[PDB]
Amino acid sequence: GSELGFNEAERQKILDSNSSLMGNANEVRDKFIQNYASSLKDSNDPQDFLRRVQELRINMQKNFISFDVYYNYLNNLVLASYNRCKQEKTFAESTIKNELTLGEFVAEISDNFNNFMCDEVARISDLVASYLPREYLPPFIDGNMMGVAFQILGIDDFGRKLNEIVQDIGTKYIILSKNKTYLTSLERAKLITQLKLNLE
Amino acid sequence: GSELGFNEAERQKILDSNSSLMGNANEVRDKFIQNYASSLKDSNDPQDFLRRVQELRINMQKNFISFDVYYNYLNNLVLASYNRCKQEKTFAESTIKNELTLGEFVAEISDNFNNFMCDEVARISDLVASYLPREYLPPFIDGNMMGVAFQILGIDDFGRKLNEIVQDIGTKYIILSKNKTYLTSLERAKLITQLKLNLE
Amino acid sequence: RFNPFAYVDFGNDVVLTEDILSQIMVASGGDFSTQIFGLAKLVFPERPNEKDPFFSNQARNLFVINCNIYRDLMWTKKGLEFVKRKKIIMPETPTMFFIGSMASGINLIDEDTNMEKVVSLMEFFGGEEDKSGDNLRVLSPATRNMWNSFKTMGGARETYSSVQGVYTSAFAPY
Amino acid sequence: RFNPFAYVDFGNDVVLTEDILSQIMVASGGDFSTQIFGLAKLVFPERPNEKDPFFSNQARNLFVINCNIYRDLMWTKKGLEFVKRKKIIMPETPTMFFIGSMASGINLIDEDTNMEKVVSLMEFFGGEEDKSGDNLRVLSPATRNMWNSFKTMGGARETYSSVQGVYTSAFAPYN
Repeated sequence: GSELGFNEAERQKILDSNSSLMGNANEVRDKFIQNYASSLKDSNDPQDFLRRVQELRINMQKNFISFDVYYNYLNNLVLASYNRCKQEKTFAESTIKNELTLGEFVAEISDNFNNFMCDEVARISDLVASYLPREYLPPFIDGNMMGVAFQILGIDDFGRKLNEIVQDIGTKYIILSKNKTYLTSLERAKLITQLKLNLE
Repeated sequence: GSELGFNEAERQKILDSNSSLMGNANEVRDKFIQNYASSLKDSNDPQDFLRRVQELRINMQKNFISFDVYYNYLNNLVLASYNRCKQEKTFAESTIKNELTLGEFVAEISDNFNNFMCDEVARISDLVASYLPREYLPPFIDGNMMGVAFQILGIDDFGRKLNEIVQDIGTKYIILSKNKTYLTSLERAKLITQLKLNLE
Repeated sequence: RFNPFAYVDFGNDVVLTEDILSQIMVASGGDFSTQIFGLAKLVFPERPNEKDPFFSNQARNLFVINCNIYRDLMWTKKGLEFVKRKKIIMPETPTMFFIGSMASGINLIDEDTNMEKVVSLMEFFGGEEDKSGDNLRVLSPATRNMWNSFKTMGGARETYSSVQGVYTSAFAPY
Repeated sequence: RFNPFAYVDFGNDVVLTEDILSQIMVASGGDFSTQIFGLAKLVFPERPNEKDPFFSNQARNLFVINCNIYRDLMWTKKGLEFVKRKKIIMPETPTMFFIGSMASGINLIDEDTNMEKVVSLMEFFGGEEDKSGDNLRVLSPATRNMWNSFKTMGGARETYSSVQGVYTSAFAPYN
């Protein structure tokens, strides 16, 4: 079982193989936001703010900034991650005869799949949300300007796409882990008894 | 610009940079179909054919065959192709002030984007549809068995995803080509007159 | 008096860029690709409960294909020259009735009898009636792409008439 | 008497494999992730010509977050020990009324006054009532992931109340 557990070397291979797509997204975001977004603070009024946000969106495009590459990158990661973990799990199931040892490998493979994917999703999601930079918001900023600004910048749409990836990661993790994080109904009924919880 | 026109080398780099996912896909298909699908021809009734199709689906997954990988590959291609062609087009528009020369470069870039993407989509689409192998249908195959089999094998669902990719390619080609393939209303009314077409 | 195709942009009449398109029964969209896939989903909605989603999916594809065939023949120079030469009969503005009728194929004046006939898409575009390949070549790359996929899926020998049946029934109100 | 959560599989009762899953107001799906995002779409449908889609998209995310918080607290061993320890009040089977009520936060017994109180999610999970960080750590990776995304978007200071309003609106049939 030397090479199993979706270890750091295997996770680094997948990150390396998709590293080109990202470039230095953080550097690109920081350079872009410094150059094009500061004027948002001086918006004369609500209408003017939204107008400046649309201009910021047009400037993102002119700078080849699109969240489509970030969504593809995450899709690439889930597929390669799931593929490797599924190979490791099935290989472990065919070769490991110690049933407790097998369960430990299954838990480690699936845990590392789950945390690998969730951490990259969080990193990409934070990057995307930061294209509405809070330090440059105007002092009269309210919730409806913020919402519409999220829509204009494509951040709202990216958030919807995240639902699909998160749901997909969730199903794949449920498969890889055989759901062992969560109790059976009988195990749960017994723990509620032992814990002396009175529910409802 | 000696490097403009989305040339063979630029297309080849995108193919090379993405062919890791599509390693020997045609050979994977041919060996899988050879080794697992031939018994479809000996199906005994429509309901037995569909149960064998469901087993074929199960064996696809056991053999790590997933159309999700092919859909990701096409998304990777569209985004890399569009990025490169957008880079070339914007460069040509800022450096080539002869309108005739520029229009020729714009048409070549966008034509090559369109044919490159359409050719790859057709290659993937044919591959996916070939997982319902013609050489092995039972002699009583009808349209309803065929339709359900396309659904069971994931081929129908892939066809739906192709709608999204084809639409995206279409919009991107309209942007890259400036729609110059198609006539203006006035040019069209003129050509209809000149051709003495009497329509309706 | 309403015709959804009156609001579909078939030609090159408005400047369409990234800038303009990102700000952007009648389908939404600024470009023909977006508009026509949107209209196809209005004509062939997705119903979650399925009695043959494949046939309905493939009929929606055939709708997009027919609309693209109309655009390629009637809104390009080489298309309109081809329509003149082959004596193809198509309207100046498409209607739901006309697009519905394309299920049967291309209306043209026969070369020998000089009478109007209909040639199926399968024969006319890349088939028995197109052995020089001249007809298929007039179509754009996207139209040829979708037609290739369709012949491989809904256009298969066993499924075709059932797809045409599902297609035709959405045009009954015309 | 109909409860859609009665048809959501919170626990580990069904054998779920790729093979089984390939064959597949109640949401369809054989696994918790599919079912809960499906149910979120029934409660917060995607309206075609909807005004401000951001608030409803983020209210829909909040629904998924609240349901995952319930599952992590009530359907894991360490979650149930945390619920006992913290004197958190949650039902044995969630209801639409209860999930709507999580918009205000976590119901628990105040240790000082021994009276029931509500602590906002923002304070309770990673917030000022969780400087320890232990509350956030009892949640699963997906729940923390979604909760992180939410705080950068719908839960931002300007929009949170609007999102909560849209969220609570969907539960008007139940209050």
